[PDB]
Amino acid sequence: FEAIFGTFCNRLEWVYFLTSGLAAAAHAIKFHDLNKLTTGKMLFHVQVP
Amino acid sequence: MENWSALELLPKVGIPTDFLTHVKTSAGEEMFEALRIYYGDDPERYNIH
Amino acid sequence: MAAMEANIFCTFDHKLSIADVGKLTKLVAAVVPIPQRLHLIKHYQLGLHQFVDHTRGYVRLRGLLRNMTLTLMRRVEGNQILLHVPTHGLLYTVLNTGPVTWEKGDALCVLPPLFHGPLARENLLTLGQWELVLPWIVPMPLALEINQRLLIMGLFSLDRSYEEVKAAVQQLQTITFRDATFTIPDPVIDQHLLIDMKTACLSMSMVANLASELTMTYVRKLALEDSSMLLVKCQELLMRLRPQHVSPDDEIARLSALFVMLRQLDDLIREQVVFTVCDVSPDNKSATCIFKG
Amino acid sequence: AMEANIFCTFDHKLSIADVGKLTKLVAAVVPIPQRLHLIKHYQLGLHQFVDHTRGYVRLRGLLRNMTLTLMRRVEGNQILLHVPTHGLLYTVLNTGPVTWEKGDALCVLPPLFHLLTLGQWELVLPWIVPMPLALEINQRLLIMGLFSLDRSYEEVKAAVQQLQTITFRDATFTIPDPVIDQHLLIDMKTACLSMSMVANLASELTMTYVRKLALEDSSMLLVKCQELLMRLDRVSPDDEIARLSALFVMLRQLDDLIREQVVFTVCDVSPDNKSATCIFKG
Amino acid sequence: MDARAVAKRPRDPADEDNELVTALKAKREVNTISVRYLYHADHQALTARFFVPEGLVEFEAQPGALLIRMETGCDSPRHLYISLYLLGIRASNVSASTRCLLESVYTASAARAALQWLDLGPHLLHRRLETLGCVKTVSLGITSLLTCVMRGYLYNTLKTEVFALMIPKDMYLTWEETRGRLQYVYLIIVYDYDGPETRPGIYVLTSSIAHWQTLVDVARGKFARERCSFVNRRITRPRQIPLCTGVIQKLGWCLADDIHTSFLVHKELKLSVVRLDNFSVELGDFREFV
Repeated sequence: FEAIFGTFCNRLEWVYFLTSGLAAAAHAIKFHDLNKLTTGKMLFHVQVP
Repeated sequence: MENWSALELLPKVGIPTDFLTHVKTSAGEEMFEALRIYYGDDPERYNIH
Repeated sequence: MAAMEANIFCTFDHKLSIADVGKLTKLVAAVVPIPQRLHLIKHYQLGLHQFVDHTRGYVRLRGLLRNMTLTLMRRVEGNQILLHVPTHGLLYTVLNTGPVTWEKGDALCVLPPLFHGPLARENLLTLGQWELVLPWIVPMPLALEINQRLLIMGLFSLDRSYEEVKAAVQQLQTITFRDATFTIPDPVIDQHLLIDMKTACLSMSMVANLASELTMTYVRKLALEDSSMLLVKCQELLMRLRPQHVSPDDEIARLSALFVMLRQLDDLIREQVVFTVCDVSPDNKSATCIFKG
Repeated sequence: AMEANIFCTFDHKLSIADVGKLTKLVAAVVPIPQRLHLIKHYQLGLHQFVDHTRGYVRLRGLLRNMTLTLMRRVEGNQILLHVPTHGLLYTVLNTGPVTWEKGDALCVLPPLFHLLTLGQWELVLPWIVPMPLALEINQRLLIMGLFSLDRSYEEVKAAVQQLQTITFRDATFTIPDPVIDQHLLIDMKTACLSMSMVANLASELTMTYVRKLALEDSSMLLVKCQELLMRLDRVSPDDEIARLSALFVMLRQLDDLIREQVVFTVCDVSPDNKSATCIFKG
Repeated sequence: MDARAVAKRPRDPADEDNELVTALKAKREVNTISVRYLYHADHQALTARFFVPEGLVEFEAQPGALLIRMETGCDSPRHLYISLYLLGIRASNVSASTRCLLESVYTASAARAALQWLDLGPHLLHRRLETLGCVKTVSLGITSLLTCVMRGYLYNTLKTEVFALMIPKDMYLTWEETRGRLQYVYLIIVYDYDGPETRPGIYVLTSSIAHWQTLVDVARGKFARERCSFVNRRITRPRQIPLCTGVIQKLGWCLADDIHTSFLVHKELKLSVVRLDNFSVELGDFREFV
């Protein structure tokens, strides 16, 4: 005999970005024109207490 | 330098022009203040940043 | 690994203004040197700014520029540069940046830039102590003249003063190729120039030896009978002052080795054809080209 | 899916026998002065280039930079030229005077020995020839140009008689003489004058420059070189600048003869030896 | 002419029907030949058939070897097809044990006839030989049949086996331990200008340098003994005119992550070889350097 007792693949742990809890630190938004933006700036304005 | 990524990309009004000579000679001695003479299908309009 | 990919995406890691991208979209279909050939390279390797040593040795930079990869620029969008790698013999256009005029039917060569100063006002992407300096694309007569003049300066700088070599520097640096002036930025004596001088002097002695009788005295024979403007222009650059034996089966091998030696001499200044323009644009800014890389 | 086909029109009435003559020249090479789209026959080949007082070398210098097209099809009032690209493979006719084999490297040459003819036009096509015969022709023609001034003697006529013929496999072929009426053409005069000038400057300046370099001699090679030059041999510096620039300009006026770029390499020839298959190379 | 034709997607050159299929279906016949997928249609390996005698087909049943042709001055064979392994006898770089081994395998008439033809004229090898490329198939009758590859890759038909070029270990030559990402491979033939031992040095260089001036500049500095031997034979024997102290030519390029070692087996006579798996052939002519 040269008995083969079965062939075995490898199913991965299917990781998605939102099922992983690290995306709790992330605000994830799609943007279909992202290579057309250059610098995403925000502004602020605080009057002092 | 003027924003030449806008004038050949927007809807423009039509105008029956009144040229003094052929236009390549009129660009030769600065009847226009600024200038731009592209020749082929230039990709300056094919990008927006 | 994967093979040489057709696309190299250059990503600017800095923040950018609007006017710098306005200059960047003007520089499509231009040439760049790339040393890495990855898929998603940064902007540090892009251009020749990684090679500016504190000597800026022009023969050293000239030897280093041919070792890099010439690549074309396409698709200037927001923080993406699609670098199209070249292939053997296809047809796609270019865009020059130097003020060197072009004509039709001639070849082209890659070269480090000339008269490098802000009086020329290169508007070449000033950000973060990094200026994207581009290699000049020059035709073959200007490239041959600058290589032969650099080799003349290298060979001439032996056993002479520190004032007569300066008198030769102030005389030789002016080039007037096609009604335009170009000086030589900071030419220094170097070891690469020294070994090229060594090979040149060895080849000069080999043509001095392998020349036969008639192959040397032909101009002296011609000066007795014919008289032209070329002969009076060259004979007063030579010295001032009936074949005895002749054997054509010897002269055939003499010239067979002589062409090999003259090839070995002239290959040191006629570097490599990298572009052969078929036709140009009339404003002399772009040109349709053959044999990228 | 049409390819790059330059439309070459004609400007003359042709008979049916004229087209029957021209349709035998399908897979042949044609030099074209500019990669155009629509062209007449006056810019088709070499008869536009042929000068009475200029010769072989000046034709060859205007032959290094020509788009070597083919003739894919001929039809009513037009020809379909086919520009080749480097990488593909094409059929080339054996229109040269010398046959080929399997594996040779082929290049271009002007037709030394002598088709459509008109009143002012004669259609002429360049020779396609393997590389060793090309180098043999170059070294024959330069030496035969070097025997121009001393032509009057009785031995050198037999010497140029020996030099006039070449030998390939079953090709006992001979060339025309570059000198006509005992005075050289200005083309070959420049070609020989460049060689004599580079030899006469190499035998003059190399000794001074190698003895200048001998103090910085850091190899076991330059000393044997200067010993060789010393065994052979038994002013203001602007003259030296002028002499070195003269040396390099007479080298620059010579590169049409020092080499030849390989254009075609055969892959298999046709039986009865009239055409072959060649990968084009730059 | 109109906007639809330039606005259409490009026609799939494979998924459109073949010329035989569009000839058949327009007239609706049938033939015993299965047609609908032609072989070799998606090929770029530019092949060329070659006829060889039995004496030069040893070490060639295993695919991948340089089919370098030669010419003899005698008119009946105008060319012949030497293998690179058969050139090892005239190679001075081949060690004596390896030379004594590979002389014990080419003991037919054609191999030693070529060996006598190589060292007979007044020329060197660079104007005697001519490079073609790599062999991938063999018919193996008595008069065999070889299909070289001038330009392209080295693959079996239906693309299922990337063939590999082997070179013997005594001709392999690399010059830096830090091998580049992409590297090219050139064919160096140097000459030691000894009187009796004018048998050349054969080398297959694998370097990252693609330029020609910076390759011959670092090639002068690695054969300076043979360069000085050229000048030495030039000075001790004058009025003899030698030329082409070394010659190089571009053979191709590999990927540098699969250049490995192996051993050829031919009638149980093993031989350690340097193996180049994803080889490409892009020929260049025999250039020289002094």
